[PDB]
Amino acid sequence: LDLTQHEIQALTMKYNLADAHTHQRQSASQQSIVSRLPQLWYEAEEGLQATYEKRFTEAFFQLHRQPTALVKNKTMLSYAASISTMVAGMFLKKERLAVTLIEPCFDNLYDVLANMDVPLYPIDESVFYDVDRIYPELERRVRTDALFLVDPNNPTGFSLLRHGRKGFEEVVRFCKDHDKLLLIDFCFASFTLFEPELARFDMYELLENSGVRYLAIEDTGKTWPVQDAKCALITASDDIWETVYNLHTSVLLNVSPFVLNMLTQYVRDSAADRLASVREVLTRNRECARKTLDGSILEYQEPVVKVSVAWFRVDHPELTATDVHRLLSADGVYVLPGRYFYWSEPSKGDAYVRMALAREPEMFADAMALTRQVLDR
Amino acid sequence: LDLTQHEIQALTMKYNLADAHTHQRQSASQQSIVSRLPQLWYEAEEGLQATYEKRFTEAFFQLHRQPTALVKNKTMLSYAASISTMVAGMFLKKERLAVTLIEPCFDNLYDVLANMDVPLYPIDESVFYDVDRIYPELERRVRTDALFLVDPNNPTGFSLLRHGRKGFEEVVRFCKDHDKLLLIDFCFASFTLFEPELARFDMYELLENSGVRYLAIEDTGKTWPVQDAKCALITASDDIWETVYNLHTSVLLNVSPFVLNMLTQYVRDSAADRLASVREVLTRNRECARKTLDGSILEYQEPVVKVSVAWFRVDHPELTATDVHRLLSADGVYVLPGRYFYWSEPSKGDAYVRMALAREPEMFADAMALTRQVLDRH
Ligand SMILES: CC1=C(O)\C(=C/N=C(\C=C\CNC(=N)N)C(=O)O)C(COP(=O)(O)O)=CN1
Ligand SMILES: CC1=C(O)\C(=C/N=C(\C=C\CNC(=N)N)C(=O)O)C(COP(=O)(O)O)=CN1
Repeated sequence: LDLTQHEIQALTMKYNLADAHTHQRQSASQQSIVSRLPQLWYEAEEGLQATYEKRFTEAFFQLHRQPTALVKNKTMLSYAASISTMVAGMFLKKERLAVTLIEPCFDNLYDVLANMDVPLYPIDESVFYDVDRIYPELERRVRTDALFLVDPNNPTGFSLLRHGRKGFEEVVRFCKDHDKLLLIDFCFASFTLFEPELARFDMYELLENSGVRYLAIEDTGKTWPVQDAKCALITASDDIWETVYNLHTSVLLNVSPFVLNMLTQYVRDSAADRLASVREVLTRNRECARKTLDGSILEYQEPVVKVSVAWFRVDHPELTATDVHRLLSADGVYVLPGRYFYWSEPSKGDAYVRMALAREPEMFADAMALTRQVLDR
Repeated sequence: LDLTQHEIQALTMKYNLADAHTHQRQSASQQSIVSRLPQLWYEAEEGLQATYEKRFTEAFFQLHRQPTALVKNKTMLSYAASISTMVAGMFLKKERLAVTLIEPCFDNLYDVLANMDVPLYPIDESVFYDVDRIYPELERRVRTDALFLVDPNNPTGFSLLRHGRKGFEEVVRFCKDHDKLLLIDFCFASFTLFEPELARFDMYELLENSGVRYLAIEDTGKTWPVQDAKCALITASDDIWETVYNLHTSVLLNVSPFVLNMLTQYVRDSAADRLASVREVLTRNRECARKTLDGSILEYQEPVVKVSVAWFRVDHPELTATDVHRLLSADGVYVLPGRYFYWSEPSKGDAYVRMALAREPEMFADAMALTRQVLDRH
C-alpha cells in the first residue's frame, strides 16, 4: 500500500482531500482555452512537433524566470514528473549511485526509485532550516554519491528560498566539492512565483556556473487545472547530458503536440494574470482550513511556500493520524495520513495529516465544516 | 543512437515516413469528436475518474472482442505502451529474470529493457512460421525464464494468427509446461480486427485458462490519429497481479480523464465503421508503396497482417539500408534503416528498410514518386 492507492479510493468520494492533483474548475479566461481546443488540435496537426516543444519550453521558463535554461536549450519533455524520475532512476542505476532522499516527501518518489533497486537513505528536512548549518550537516550526513531534494517540499511547503540564494548555494557548494550528483524536483516551484521575498531565482544559472552534476525536474501538473493532460521537463548537466538523452529517447519520442499547444495557452494565461487564478483558489481554501481547524486537534503547520497542500500535526494524547484518517473517512472526508510521507520509518508520520487544497472552494468549505464536526467528537 | 532519434529528425522533414505514430488527418466523423472537445473536457471535469477508466476499458475490449479481460477487470492504464513496458521491466528486474525477445522488433523495446539491466537474448521470428515446429523450437531456443513476443510484429506484420488459434496455443503450452513468464505486446492487434480469417480471438480466455504467468500490453496510439494523446493497458496473471499493481501505482495515479473520454469516442467511432477510416488510409498507402517500388532495389515483404508499417528487403549486391536511407534523406524522404530492428546484431538489419504508412495519402503518394526517382538513379 502507498499514498497513490489511498488517492485512488479518495477519487471515488465527493470530499476527496487526498491527491494533490488539480480538481478546481476553470477560471473565466481558462474557459476560453477550453473553447479553442478544436483549433488547438488542428493547429498541432498541421505544425511541426519541434515548434510546439519550443513554444511550450519558452513559455514555461519565461514564466518561471529561468532564462539560462533557454540558452542551454537541452531540456527534455515527458508525460509526467514520475516519468522524468524514472529516467533519472535509469541513470542512477547505470552509474551505481545510491540516493540520499529528503524525508518527509511524497512516497511515490521513494517507491519508484526503490522499485528500480536504487539504494535509498533518508535525510531530514530540518537539515536545511539553518542556512549556516546546511554544509556541515551535509558533510556529516550524506554518505551516498547522489542527493535528491524536493523544493518546495511536499507535504511541508518548505523551501531553501527562505534563505534567498544562499540555501541553494550551500547545497550546490557541498555537491560540487564532494563530487555528488544533485537531483532536484521543482514541481511545486510555481507557487513561489511573483512572491515578493520567495520568488525563485534562475536556478539553472547557479547549476551551470557551479559545474555540479545535476538533474532538475519541472512540472505543469500541480499548477494548472489541466485534468492531468500534462508535461514534465528534465534538464541535465552537460557532462551527463548525452547519457540521459539516450535514456530519455528509449522512453518516448514526443509528448502530444496538442497537449503541448494547450499547456502553452495555460502558461501564457497565467503570465497575464500573474498566477492569480491559481493562487486565489489555494488562498481561499488554505484560509478556510486554518480558520475552521484553529484550536482543533489538527494543528496547522505554516509552510514556507504557499503550496497546494496543507500539513497538520495531530495534537491529542491518544489519537494518531491513523485514527483521524479513519474517523474522517467514516464520515466521507478523505485526507492522507502522514505515515507514508516518512518513507524510511512510517511510524514517524503517525502524528501528521495532509490535506489537498487544489479544490473547488464550495466543496472544500463543506468538507471543512464536516471535518470540524467530526473532530468535535 | 536508436530509431527514436532517427524519428526525431524525421519529424522536421516534409516526407517523414519514419515513425509509426499516426499522422493522417481526421475522418469526417472523427472531426465531430474534435469539435466536441470542450464538451468532453467538462464531462471529465465534473465526472469521476473511475467512470472514464471503466468506459474506456469497456469500449476498448468490446472493439477488440476480449470479453474475458472485462470479466477479470484487473487491467491498468498508463500514458503509453512504453510506460507499461517499463512496469513490466520493473517486474522482470525484481524477479531477476532473463528475457528471450523476438527479433526483429522495434528497438525501443530492447532499449527500455536493457536500460533497466534486463538480460536480453534474441529469438528469430521464423521460429513461428511453421505451427508444428513452434514447440520444439522454443524448447531448444528459449533458455531464459521469460519470453517476450510482439504480435502482430513490428516491422514485419507477422502474426501467429496465421495459424488460427493454434500458434498462440503452442506458445502458451510451451510457457506453461516449462514455467516461463509470457510477455506479449499487442499494440498492432487492432489491424487484425474485422479481418475474415485473421481477427484476433479472445487472448485473455487462453491466457487465463492455461494458468500461465503473463503480462499483456495493449495500445491505442498506433491505431487512431490522436496526436499521441493516448493510453496503454497492461494485464497480469492472477499470481503476479498484486506485485504488478503495486509497481504500477508507483508510476502514476491516473491517466487524464479528458484523454480517456476523448479516446473512448474514437473507439466507439471505429466500432461504428468497422475500423474503415483506419484501414482504408493504410491500404491506400500500402498499395501505393507496393506498386511504386515493384521491381526496384526495395523488395516488398508482404505481411501476414495489414499493419501500419511496410517492410522491404534491399535487393542489391553492394548497397545497404544505411546507403538507401542516406540517399533518400538527401532528397527529403526519411525512412528507417532496418539495423536497429535487429537489436541483437544490427548489421542483419542493413538488409531491410521500414516505411510508415499512417500518413495523409496525398503526401504519401508524393513521397513514393520521389522515392522511386531517387532509387532509379542508383
Ligand atoms: C513534488 C512532486 C509531486 O508532489 C508529485 C506527485 N504528487 C502527488 C501525486 C501522486 C500521483 N501518484 C503517482 N505519480 N504515483 C501528490 O498527491 O502529492 C510528483 C509526481 O507527479 P506525477 O504524478 O508523475 O504527475 C512529482 N513531484
Ligand atoms: C509494437 C509497439 C510499438 O511499435 C511501439 C512503438 N513504435 C514506434 C514508436 C516509437 C516511439 N519511440 C519511443 N517510444 N521511444 C515505431 O516507430 O515503430 C511501442 C511504444 O509505443 P509508445 O511510443 O510508447 O506510444 C510499443 N509497441
